[PDB]
Amino acid sequence: TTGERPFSDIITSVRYWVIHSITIPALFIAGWLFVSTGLAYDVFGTPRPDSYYAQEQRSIPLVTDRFEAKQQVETFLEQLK
Amino acid sequence: ARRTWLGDILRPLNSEYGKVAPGWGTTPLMAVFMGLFLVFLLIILEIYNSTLILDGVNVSWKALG
Amino acid sequence: SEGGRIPLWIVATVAGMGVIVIVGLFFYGAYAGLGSSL
Amino acid sequence: SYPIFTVRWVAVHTLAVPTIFFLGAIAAMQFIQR
Amino acid sequence: VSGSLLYGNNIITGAVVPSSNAIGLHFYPIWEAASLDEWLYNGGPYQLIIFHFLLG
Amino acid sequence: TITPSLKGFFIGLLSGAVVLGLTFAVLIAISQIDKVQRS
Amino acid sequence: GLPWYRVHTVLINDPGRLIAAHLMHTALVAGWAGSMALYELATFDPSDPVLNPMWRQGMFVLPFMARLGVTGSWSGWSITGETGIDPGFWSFEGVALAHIVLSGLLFLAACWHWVYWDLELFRDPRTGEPALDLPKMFGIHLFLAGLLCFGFGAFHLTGLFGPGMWVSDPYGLTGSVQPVAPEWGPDGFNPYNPGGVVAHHIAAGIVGIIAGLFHILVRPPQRLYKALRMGNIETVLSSSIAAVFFAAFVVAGTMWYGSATTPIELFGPTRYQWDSSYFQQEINRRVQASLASGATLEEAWSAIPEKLAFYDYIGNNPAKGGLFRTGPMNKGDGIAQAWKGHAVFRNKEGEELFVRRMPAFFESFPVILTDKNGVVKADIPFRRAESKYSFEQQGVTVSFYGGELNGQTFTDPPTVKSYARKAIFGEIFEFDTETLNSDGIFRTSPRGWFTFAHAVFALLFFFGHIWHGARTLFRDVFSGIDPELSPEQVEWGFYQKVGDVTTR
Amino acid sequence: ERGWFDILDDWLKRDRFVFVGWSGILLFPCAYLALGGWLTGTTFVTSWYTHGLASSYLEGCNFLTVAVSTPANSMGHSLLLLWGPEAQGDFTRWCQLGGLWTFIALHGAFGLIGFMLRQFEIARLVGVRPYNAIAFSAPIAVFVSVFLIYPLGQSSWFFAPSFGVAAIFRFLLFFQGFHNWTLNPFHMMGVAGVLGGALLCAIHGATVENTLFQDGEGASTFRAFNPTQAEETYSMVTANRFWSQIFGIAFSNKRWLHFFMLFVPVTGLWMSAIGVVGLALNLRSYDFISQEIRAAEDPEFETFYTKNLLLNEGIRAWMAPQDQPHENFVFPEEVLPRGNAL
Amino acid sequence: MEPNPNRQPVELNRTSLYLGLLLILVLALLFSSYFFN
Amino acid sequence: GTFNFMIVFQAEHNILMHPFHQLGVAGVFGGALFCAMHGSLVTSSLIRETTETESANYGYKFGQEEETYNIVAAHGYFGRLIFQYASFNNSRSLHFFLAAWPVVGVWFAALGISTMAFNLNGFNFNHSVIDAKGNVINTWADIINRANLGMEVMHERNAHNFPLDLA
Amino acid sequence: METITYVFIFACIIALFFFAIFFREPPRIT
Ligand code: CLA
Ligand code: CLA
Ligand code: CLA
Ligand code: CLA
Ligand code: CLA
Ligand code: CLA
Ligand SMILES: CC1=C(/C=C/C(C)=C/C=C/C(C)=C/C=C/C=C(C)/C=C/C=C(C)/C=C/C2=C(C)CCCC2(C)C)C(C)(C)CCC1
Ligand SMILES: CC1=C(/C=C/C(C)=C/C=C/C(C)=C\C=C\C=C(C)\C=C\C=C(C)\C=C\C2=C(C)CCCC2(C)C)C(C)(C)CCC1
Ligand SMILES: CC1=C(/C=C/C(C)=C/C=C/C(C)=C\C=C\C=C(C)\C=C\C=C(C)\C=C\C2=C(C)CCCC2(C)C)C(C)(C)CCC1
Ligand SMILES: [Ca+2]
Ligand SMILES: [Ca+2]
Ligand SMILES: [Cl-]
Ligand SMILES: [Fe+2]
Ligand SMILES: [Mg+2]
Repeated sequence: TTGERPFSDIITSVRYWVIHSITIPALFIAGWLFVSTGLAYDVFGTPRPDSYYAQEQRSIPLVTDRFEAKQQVETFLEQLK
Repeated sequence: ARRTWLGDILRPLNSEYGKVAPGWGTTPLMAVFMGLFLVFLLIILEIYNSTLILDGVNVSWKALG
Repeated sequence: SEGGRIPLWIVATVAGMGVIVIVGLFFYGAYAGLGSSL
Repeated sequence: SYPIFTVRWVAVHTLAVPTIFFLGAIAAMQFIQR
Repeated sequence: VSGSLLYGNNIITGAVVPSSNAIGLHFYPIWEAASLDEWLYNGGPYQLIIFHFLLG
Repeated sequence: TITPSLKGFFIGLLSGAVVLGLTFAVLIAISQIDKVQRS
Repeated sequence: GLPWYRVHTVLINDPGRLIAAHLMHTALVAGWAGSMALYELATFDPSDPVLNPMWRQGMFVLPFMARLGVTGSWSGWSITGETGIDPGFWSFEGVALAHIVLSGLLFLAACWHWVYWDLELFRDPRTGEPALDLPKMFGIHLFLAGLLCFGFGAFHLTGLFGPGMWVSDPYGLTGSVQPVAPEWGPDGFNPYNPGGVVAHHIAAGIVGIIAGLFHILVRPPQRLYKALRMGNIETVLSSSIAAVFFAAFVVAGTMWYGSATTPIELFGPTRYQWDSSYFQQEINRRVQASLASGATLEEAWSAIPEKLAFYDYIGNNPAKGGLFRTGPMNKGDGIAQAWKGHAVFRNKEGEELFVRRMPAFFESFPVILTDKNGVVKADIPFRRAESKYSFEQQGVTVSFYGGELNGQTFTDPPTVKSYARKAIFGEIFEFDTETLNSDGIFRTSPRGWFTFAHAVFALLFFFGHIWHGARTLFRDVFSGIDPELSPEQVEWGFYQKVGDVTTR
Repeated sequence: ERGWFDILDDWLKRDRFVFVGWSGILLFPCAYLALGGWLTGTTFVTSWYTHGLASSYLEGCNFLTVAVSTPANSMGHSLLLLWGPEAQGDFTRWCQLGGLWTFIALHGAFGLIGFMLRQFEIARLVGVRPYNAIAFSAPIAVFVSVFLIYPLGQSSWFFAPSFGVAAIFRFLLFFQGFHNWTLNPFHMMGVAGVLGGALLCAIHGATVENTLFQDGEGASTFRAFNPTQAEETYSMVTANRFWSQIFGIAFSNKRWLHFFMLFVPVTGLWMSAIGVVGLALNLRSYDFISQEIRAAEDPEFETFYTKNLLLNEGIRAWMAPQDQPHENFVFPEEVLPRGNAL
Repeated sequence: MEPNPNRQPVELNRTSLYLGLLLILVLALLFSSYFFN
Repeated sequence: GTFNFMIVFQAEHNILMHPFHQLGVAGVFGGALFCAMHGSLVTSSLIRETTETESANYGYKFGQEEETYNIVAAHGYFGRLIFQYASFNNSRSLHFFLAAWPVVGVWFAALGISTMAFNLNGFNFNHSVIDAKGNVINTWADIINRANLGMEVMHERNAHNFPLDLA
Repeated sequence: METITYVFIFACIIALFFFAIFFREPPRIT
């Protein structure tokens, strides 16, 4: 043994579960709201199901310039009206 | 072992086997040069890569003429 | 605080059921909403 | 008798905290409709 | 399909070619053919080889 | 002249120096606080 | 006895025979250089620098000789296409011969160091045992390397005392050996600026001199001496192998992407010049400038140099080859004889049509023609029964401007299709496929082969480095671990610090 | 000597549950960021702007189809640093441009270096020979060759494998259709080494497990072993006679057996690495010229090689327009290669 | 001349011979197709 | 011909997208990993019985009773490389794992082929992802699909008279 | 010539099998 508290002791202890019956569900709910509020989409720039294409467009918004790529993308996002 | 004229001339350049400077000696200075060299490779890399773009530095066959 | 209060076989059974539930939810989600092909 | 905050503890949580966050996120994702 | 060395294959391209689709799952031993020339045309070696192999 | 990308380069360099710096500082601190027992 | 893969280890403690072995090696490499150069001169046709330059002929060492200023033969020709030049002794032949003689002299020296291995020079005067003081050898060698680097940059490359180096226009049309002044500004780190190469060798040269003096005069720290086992020559082997694979990946990269030391007239064009249609853009620029100044279409295209059109042809793309497709590019598509001229496609309505070019990725590629806006107007169909775009339906025609076919128009679908098939490759050329029994399948250039070989060897030297670093650092345990190794040294918690007995 | 360095060394090399080491300083952040980047990307990040693909659970992908996809072809080989000239410090745009790909590839790489250094460090401290690290050189050669050298020889990071299950399958089929990669003898050696390593793993495990000495009364024989026992747990003599009579040859030397077990998969992976490096330059084993000359003159001449080339031609034409969107391929129905009916 | 003491005998046992011949022959069988091309 | 069989199989069954073949891959890749691993650790823990001018193999003599490496040291290494309880201290358990992993995996590969033999095929996520309008949003699965289509349409180019390949 | 070569190499391999089995160095317990 290397000196740290054994895992079976910790996770069979009451205190561990007092702490984690709070912290685990809290994290779970936080992830949930991260998606459900739509925040994930905004942070990562992932299209919502209605933001992949303009209404009549069938062409992929493929990035075609290395150094103006940011601008190209912004223009693509603008063209979603 | 065989001695030779040239062997006698070069003897001192190979007579200090095992000889060390005390402790860490010049290690920190070396370390500074390593940091600077790392930074240099990083610079020339990013120039070549066009991640670092410098005025008058046109990374292309069309560099001048 | 005291090690041993909540028996290890219960912790394992509950955690395991949790895993079954969450994975089960992901498999449900394969048939509904995005990625469902519908 | 035993320390609490060890290297092992940090390592465990660097993996475990985001894992639960992400599992929660994906769970939420199963209910998104086009 | 040419599978053999003498008929223009090297080690990488070469094969003993599978029996004819016309045979299907029919058992095609040498003696069911009117000739060895026929047996070879229809890929009897494949069947003889794979069955003896699998048994072995 | 300092182009936007040279500024970017400097930002990356600083970011790296910060990461490694805070890292070694913390590790040194911890090593000093938590010495091995000898003899 | 010794296992086979260890036979050379007898040299580890035999500096004289190790030196002998290095001499043999050096002799072998130099003999190779000589033999390769002679073979290349014996097969090389200097008659057409335009369409049959060295890089089409599988020349490998010839371009490196040219790169540093050897451009002529004693027989009177030059790789730039001049006649009646006297190159002096330092023709390609002179280089080869010099290398052969060097090789030989190194062989004899190898023999001397092998027989007379037991020189007092190689013995530690205090212990009488064989020993090499590697840190100081390093300093001496570093100093010499430095002097040589400096002198190379300052004298050879500047032309101050030397020929200079190969430099060219951006499109590899007018290359020659020129003196090059060092670039001391930021553009010196531009891979495409040669002056950067000169400044590099001069400055790095001085740095090598200084660091070398430093290494002659200043002993290693005890801590570094012990940590890197600097008394063990194998450590030097390990780190040297590491530096060498590093350098090899570097020359591989600059070969593949192109640089001022990897010029297209010596090694061929890059795959990327094809990717961005670099020569096509320049050709079009020149043609447009020609039309703008009042030239006819025919005149405008005839003014395009054949060499430039040849660079705009995928057969010269180094990314079109095959690993077992051996030899010169000429063995494949043939010896290029002439540009046919620019093929222009048109349909029955007279709209200009454009063939979709084959990307390097595709061994085969369909034939597709679009209008200037990329709308499909014609193709060579696979299934015909529902074809709507056949050249026959669309009455596709082709007219040639410039080259051998200048002014001609073909309207019969078979011929127009043939030229379209060739047009996917870009500009179309006449080839001699008979002389070499060319088989018609693209081969890579010396650029591709160099890049391949060096990337591979570099990658294997990564293993070499790993292996020898391990041997250096684990010398104590390479016949096996301590038979008296205590289980407590490996049982958890017994020591607070792994492997440290003083921490029970 | 007892300065801060040696004290730091002391703490770093403490015998704890998860060893850290000097190697840990490189390994752990880099491995953590690599893994984290992969999970983050696979959960939340699109490939719409780089590939015209969905690639996250958020978009409806599953574990099999999610990926962190390569950057757009137009990015070339940009390191694509967050603070680089493309993204200009904007994390969202950086995500949308595929910055996470280069993030994962490069941190992955420094991470593997950290792992191998770790193997070395621990080997030195424990007093074993560092063959585990040496064997680990093979995974690295594969990673470096496939994820770095390969795309660097091509047009851009775009054509590297994307970090995703399905993305990886696509990468395999691409290599078939374009490189005819199965035909490459370096790949064939890779295969032989993988299948050979698995064979040796299975056959040695089964052989040890079936020549055990009876060292306990239990019918479950696992307890009848003690880590510290001097004696061999299985009969080498019996194993040898068995295989000698069954297969014709057999091991008689355990040290050789195990070195061979090191040698085979490692050498295989390394060979494969060499082949893929070749593919970086399209220097393929695509064809046999003799085959082509014969088939071109003789339309009755057919081999499995020619059949596979037809397959290859199909893959290339049918997958290319969507797989390589930057080329703006439009292949009319009539040009698509097809056999009868299908 | 006074003999060199660094000399070592060299060995290849039979098992090693068989292994080497196997390696070389099978490699040749593999690559031969490509050499003939 | 083997490669042919493989390519056509991918076309007709999407074997790559079949979990049993993926299990086959974890199996053979894993088998190799563990083979190299075991090889390396055992080689790493050979007891010094030889000199540097001779092969370490001569340190083991055929049929000797004593083990030729130190498993406690091996375990000491590998247990620190990952963490203690992720390492085998039991040679019988370790070798059983070595037997079982590739064998079970390859059983699954074999069963993959054996079940795709009856046309229960790989996962089909073609057009699984759809936007708000109903536009198809390609995934990597769909690019795979395009490759499969190429394979499908070109193979046995003269064998089909009818539009579907039903066997 | 190709065919001759391939078959030659193969035959060399089978003969090698033969020698490797029946004419191996015998394993001896020390
Ligand atoms: C030691 C562990 C480690 C390592 C090896 C890396 C390595 C890498 N990371 Mg980093 N990363 C790490 C930890 C690490 N990371 C951590 C913990 C985080 C969380 C904050 C990140 C977050 C991160 C991000 C967000 C990103 C990276 C990226 C990068 C890459 C480029 C970094 C660079 O350009 O720095 C340059 C700086 C140095 C090399 C330091 C030089 C130090 C010298 C010796 C001292 C000189 C500095 C001097 C004092 C400054 C004076 C300047 C003055 C003149 C103005 C690189 C592959 C990028 C990437 O991968 O993009 C694809 C990227 O976007 N990393
Ligand atoms: C005696 C002097 C001499 C001269 C004048 C030449 C000249 C010539 N030889 Mg060379 N050659 C020589 C000796 C010489 N050789 C010897 C002794 C050998 C045997 C090893 C060879 C083997 C050789 C071969 C195999 C080949 C040549 C070739 C050539 C020609 C092109 C050279 C070139 O491309 O170099 C390139 C050299 C470098 C790029 C040197 C790199 C230096 C590294 C990076 C140094 C790193 C270590 C250093 C200590 C780092 C610190 C530096 C410090 C300053 C900071 C050229 C005509 C080529 C030729 O075309 O064949 C016909 C060719 O292929 N030579
Ligand atoms: C840096 C090394 C190098 C490079 C880049 C070149 C490049 C060039 N050579 Mg030169 N050549 C070289 C070294 C090199 N050569 C050497 C050392 C020799 C002396 C033998 C020659 C002799 C030579 C001749 C005689 C000729 C060339 C020609 C040419 C060109 C044709 C290339 C060719 O067809 O490749 C073919 C490459 C291959 C088929 C790849 C070989 C791969 C091997 C067989 C792999 C071996 C695998 C191994 C056994 C596996 C072990 C596994 C084990 C560890 C388990 C080409 C430009 C030709 C040319 O056109 O010149 C005018 C020409 O005729 N070369
Ligand atoms: C300058 C580079 C260099 C040097 C000086 C050495 C030197 C040494 N290494 Mg080597 N090594 C290197 C690079 C280098 N290595 C690299 C890059 C690798 C990775 C591929 C290795 C891998 C390696 C291993 C795995 C081993 C060594 C060992 C040895 C030692 C004995 C060599 C011997 O007896 O072989 C005798 C060799 C033969 C009798 C025939 C070899 C035939 C080769 C495989 C094929 C033909 C090669 C061809 C002639 C060379 C062309 C030149 C090439 C550069 C293109 C020796 C001290 C051995 C050792 O440590 O023993 C204690 C050992 O086990 N090395
Ligand atoms: C898998 C990779 C790997 C591994 C396992 C080793 C392992 C070994 N090497 Mg190293 N080595 C490597 C790669 C590797 N090397 C590379 C790529 C080089 C460059 C030439 C070297 C150069 C080298 C030398 C010169 C020496 C060693 C030595 C050694 C040994 C001692 C350990 C040490 O020195 O580490 C060295 C430390 C590292 C490899 C870690 C470097 C981490 C860097 C600094 C992070 C940089 C971050 C970067 C700036 C971010 C920007 C990225 C950019 C793309 C944007 C050991 C056997 C020594 C030896 O053999 O002694 C007997 C020795 O003298 N190695
Ligand atoms: C018998 C069938 C067969 C076999 C045995 C193989 C086996 C091989 N093929 Mg494959 N291949 C096949 C058929 C087959 N192939 C077919 C039919 C095709 C279609 C043409 C391909 C196409 C193909 C390609 C295109 C490639 C391969 C590759 C390889 C090799 C993969 C080696 C590997 O482990 O890399 C796995 C990766 C590594 C070892 C890198 C390091 C990995 C690190 C250590 C991972 C660390 C993970 C970390 C702990 C976190 C995990 C997090 C978790 C959440 C995931 C190997 C030789 C590759 C190869 O050749 O590489 C050189 C490759 O590029 N093959
Ligand atoms: C990138 C980013 C970075 C970093 C970040 C990070 C670091 C994060 C982390 C995070 C992570 C770390 C993630 C999480 C996770 C996991 C998940 C995502 C979930 C899961 C699980 C599972 C699902 C399981 C299941 C299965 C299997 C697998 C096993 C067993 C069986 C079963 C069925 C159970 C930063 C920010 C700096 C900046 C830039 C960006
Ligand atoms: C511990 C273990 C763990 C976990 C496990 C688990 C989590 C599992 C489970 C399960 C569970 C979760 C429990 C159970 C079972 C159930 C049953 C079996 C019952 C019975 C029922 C019936 C029989 C009845 C029916 C009837 C009729 C029929 C109709 C109507 C009415 C009724 C309903 C009544 C693990 C593995 C991780 C590890 C190891 C150990
Ligand atoms: C002695 C004497 C003499 C003579 C010298 C001579 C007669 C010359 C030589 C030398 C020689 C004339 C020889 C040589 C060189 C060559 C070699 C050394 C090469 C090698 C090759 C290699 C090594 C490669 C390998 C390869 C293969 C084959 C295939 C592919 C892959 C590779 C690349 C790997 C004199 C008068 C000077 C005077 C002094 C002394
Ligand atoms: Ca809706
Ligand atoms: Ca002919
Ligand atoms: Cl087929
Ligand atoms: Fe074993
Ligand atoms: Mg769903």
